[PDB]
Amino acid sequence: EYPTVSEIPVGEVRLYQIADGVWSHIATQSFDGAVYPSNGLIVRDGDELLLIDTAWGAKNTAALLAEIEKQIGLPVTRAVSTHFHDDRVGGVDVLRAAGVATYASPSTRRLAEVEGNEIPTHSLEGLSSSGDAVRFGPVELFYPGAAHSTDNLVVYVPSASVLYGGCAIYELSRTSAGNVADADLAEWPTSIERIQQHYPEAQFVIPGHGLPGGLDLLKHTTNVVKAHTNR
Ligand SMILES: [Cl-]
Ligand SMILES: [Cl-]
Ligand SMILES: [Mg+2]
Ligand code: NA
Ligand SMILES: [Zn+2]
Ligand SMILES: [Zn+2]
Ligand SMILES: [Zn+2]
Repeated sequence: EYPTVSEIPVGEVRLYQIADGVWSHIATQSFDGAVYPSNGLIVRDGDELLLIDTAWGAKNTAALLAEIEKQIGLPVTRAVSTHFHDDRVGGVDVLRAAGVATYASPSTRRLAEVEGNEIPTHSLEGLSSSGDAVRFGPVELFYPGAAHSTDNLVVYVPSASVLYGGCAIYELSRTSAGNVADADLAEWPTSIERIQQHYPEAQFVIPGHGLPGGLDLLKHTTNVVKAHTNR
């Protein structure tokens, strides 16, 4: 039932329930002359919701908020962006206008400002060194080291054993690298090793784009990154 790129018109947002109190959000966007899906996460936080990542653009993110109200009916009170690119922060202004408290690490906020992307309001402390983890409501935020970007965070939901990798983890159907312009290709395998060592109990793994899977997505991503490094 997990929605794919061909089953989501650009501008629409679909939700998928992964576990009790954990959903992914799926949207699509035109980029480089193709259409790509993108995932984020929604995690129940008592009687509120924590959002992980925008829906890749202002229009998509407004649709995301509407779909959350229609399907779930709890308020989104906080959001975390897992790196500085537009598929993670594009729509932060919509969230802020809607009363959501937006968060990112200091490194993400700075990179967003340099790039000209939207800047989350609040800073997340305790994530400046590889291997750092902090609890943030019902999730753990982990900085594995540089990978897809130098600032990329991953998110673990302890109660549901859900690991959200963002753009640092590839879906299985992606067998060649994605956007690596800002990547640290040399460190990416080591950063994945840190994720594996820190979250070996994860049951569901959600990539930044495409279908969820298990922990096999981690080794798959290393294989693809290494192949790109050698090409
Ligand atoms: Cl705020
Ligand atoms: Cl606040
Ligand atoms: Mg930082
Ligand atoms: Na970008
Ligand atoms: Zn990115
Ligand atoms: Zn605030
Ligand atoms: Zn991406």
